[PDB]
Formats: sequence, structure tokens, C-alpha cells
Amino acid sequence: HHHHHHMVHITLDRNTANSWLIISKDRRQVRMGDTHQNVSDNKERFSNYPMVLGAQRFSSGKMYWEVDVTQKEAWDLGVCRDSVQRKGQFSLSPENGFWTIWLWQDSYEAGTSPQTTLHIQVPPCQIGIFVDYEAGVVSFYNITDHGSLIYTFSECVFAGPLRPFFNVGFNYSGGNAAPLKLCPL
Ligand SMILES: c1cnc(N2CC[C@]3(CCOC3)C2)cn1
Repeated sequence: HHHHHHMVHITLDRNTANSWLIISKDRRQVRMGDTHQNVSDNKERFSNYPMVLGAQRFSSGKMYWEVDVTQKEAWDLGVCRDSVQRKGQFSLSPENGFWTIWLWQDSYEAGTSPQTTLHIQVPPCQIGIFVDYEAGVVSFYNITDHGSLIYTFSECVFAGPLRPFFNVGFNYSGGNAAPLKLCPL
């Protein structure tokens, strides 16, 4: 992929974070805290899952960013509609306004309904996310393996502005405390 040149500087939006998340001062890293982080509730916060949005909103063009997933056991990454549900239970699917991939229980899967098995030969430590708004495309790249393709969603129904989407996963095991980190350009 020659997508690096559409690189965008993503930062995380505190106000959208689940109340247990800790976002770094530079708004480039997020991790699960061991408790509620002493913030007020608001209608933007994801209530049920350890999720947060990027601050940036995209309605046109080509955008690319990279995320470090080193030493995590569970996560989900991609993009979503600005209008996604925040409260209660829901599945990560294009029908619900999410275009994502995840790691769960030693398997990589695309967030389709039902989910799709991914075939990755080299477990990734950094993931590249590429959005082509006009083309209706969201693609995922394995930065650890020379930028090899992981998955492409096509014919996407964005149906409004898009936001970068992050889920650090729960830490029931004690093995998933590590952060998600936005990588430098
Ligand atoms: C079915 C449905 N959803 C699944 N996941 C949602 C995202 C995780 C990774 C982070 O925590 C949860 C996996 C897995 N199987």
C-alpha cells in the first residue's frame, strides 16, 4: 500500500470515553483504568464497553492513521458513524454504523454480522487504517508485515460523518492492561 501520504493526525476525544478509560495528556494514548476515573456522565460516553472516539470528523477524501496494539490480548479498531449508539448493548457491525476488526481469544476477525475470520501470518504490533470516503472503502494493513492487507470493507454506507473508533478491551485476565497508542507520522 502507498497510503501513508494521506496520513492524518488523530487525537482522542475525552468526552466520548467510557468513564474507566485514561487518555494521555497528548490525547494519543488510551488504556483501561482499574476503576471509574472521576468524570461526570454525559450523553456522548460509551456506557457498556471500553470505547472512545477520535476528535476528527471526516465527510470526504482519503485518510490514513496507525495504531500500536503491542502486548494486548483483546481490542477493536476502525471507524464509525458520528451517530452510533453510545448507551446499552450493541454488536460492532456495518448495520450499526461500525467498520472495524478485532483480536479476541487468539483470533483476528472483521466486525461483519456474523463476524468474518481473518488470515494473518504475522501477528500485528501496529495496524494501518485507510478510509476512502468517496469510494466507500475501509481497509486495514499489517504494519509489522511490510504493510500487507488484512481486510477491506467495500460498498460502505457511511451515511454521515465518520470518526476514528477505538476499543481497548476489558482486562478480566490481568493480561490486557496495555494501551492503544496512535503512532507518529
Ligand atoms: C463476537 C462479538 N464481538 C466480539 N468482540 C467485540 C470486540 C472484542 C474485542 C475487544 O473486546 C471485545 C471482540 C467477539 N466475538
